[PDB]
Amino acid sequence: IVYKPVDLSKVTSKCGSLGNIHHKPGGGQVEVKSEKLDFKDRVQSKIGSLDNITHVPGGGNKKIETHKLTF
Amino acid sequence: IVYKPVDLSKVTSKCGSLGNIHHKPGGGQVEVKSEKLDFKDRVQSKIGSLDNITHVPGGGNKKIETHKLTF
Amino acid sequence: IVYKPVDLSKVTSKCGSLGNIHHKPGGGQVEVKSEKLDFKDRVQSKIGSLDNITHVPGGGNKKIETHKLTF
Amino acid sequence: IVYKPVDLSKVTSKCGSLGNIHHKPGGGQVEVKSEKLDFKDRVQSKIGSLDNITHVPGGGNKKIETHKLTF
Amino acid sequence: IVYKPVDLSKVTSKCGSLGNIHHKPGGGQVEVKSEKLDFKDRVQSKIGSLDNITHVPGGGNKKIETHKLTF
Amino acid sequence: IVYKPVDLSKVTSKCGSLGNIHHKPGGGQVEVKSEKLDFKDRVQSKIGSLDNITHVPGGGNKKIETHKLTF
Repeated sequence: IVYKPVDLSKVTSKCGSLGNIHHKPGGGQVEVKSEKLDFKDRVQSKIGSLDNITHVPGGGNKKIETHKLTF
Repeated sequence: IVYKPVDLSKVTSKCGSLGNIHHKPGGGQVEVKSEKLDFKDRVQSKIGSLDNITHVPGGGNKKIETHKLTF
Repeated sequence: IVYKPVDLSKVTSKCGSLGNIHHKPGGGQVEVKSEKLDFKDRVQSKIGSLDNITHVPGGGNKKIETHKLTF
Repeated sequence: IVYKPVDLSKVTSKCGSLGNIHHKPGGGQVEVKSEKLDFKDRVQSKIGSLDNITHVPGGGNKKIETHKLTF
Repeated sequence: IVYKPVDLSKVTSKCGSLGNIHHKPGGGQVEVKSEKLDFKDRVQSKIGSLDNITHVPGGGNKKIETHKLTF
Repeated sequence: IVYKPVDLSKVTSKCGSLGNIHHKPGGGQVEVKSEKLDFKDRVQSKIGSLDNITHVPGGGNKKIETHKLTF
């Protein structure tokens, strides 16, 4: 008996904001007035941002193998 | 017996905002009044943003193999 | 018996903001007034940010193998 | 002017396994063999239980009122 | 002017397995063989149970009122 | 002007295993063999339990009021 299995194999994930080119992405003009306002619960305001954001809870990678010989 | 399987294979995910070109994506002009407002529950206002965002909970990759020889 | 398995195999993840080019991303102009406001619960305001952010709770990588010979 | 509103009102939820009577709920006979099994991913077996279970993510209760007099 | 509204009202939910009587619900006889099985993904086997279970994500209760007098 | 509002009102939740009677709930007979098993990922086996369980992530209760008089 000869038993010579070969694995020469590749497993990949990419999860991304990637290889991107941003050239001169200039911001605007933003003006906010706000008078006599009442808030009675959770607030998460955001103004004039220009952000780049990535989360990736995923992207996970898994491999399983098994070999048996019985005589 | 001559057991010689070969795996020469690629398994891939790309999950993304990727390979993009953005050239001079200039912002606008934004003006906001707000007077005498009441909010009685959760708020998430957002103004004048110009953002890039990616989430990717997915993109996961899984492989299983099994080899048996019995005599 | 001649048991000579070969693994020459690669398992990879990339979870990221990566390979990116940002050329001259100039900020805008932002103005915010605020008069006589009440907040009665949690707030997280954010103004004029210009951020790069990556979390990556994921990206985890896992491999299992097993070999048996029985006579 | 005589502004005399009356609220004499009840707002209720019951979310439950409740007011129940269980009289002599006797268990059975359970027998399990298990030989030479393989599991390659998550397992949650359960045997011979006789349980009482309640979750209740709900049942939440909300009231809003408002009174104005303007002259 | 004599503004005298009366609310004398009940708003209720019951969401349940409730007010039940269970008298002598005796279990049976259960026997399970299992030989040489393979599982390659998630499993949740369950044997000989005799359970009582309630979920209730709902059952939520909401009330809004508003009163105005203007002169 | 005579502004004399009355609230005499009740807001309640019950989220529960409650008011229940369990009389002589006797357990069964449970037997488990297990031979030559493999588990290659997370397990949570449970045997012969006889439980009472309640979670209640819910049951939250909220009230808001507001009064104005303007002259």
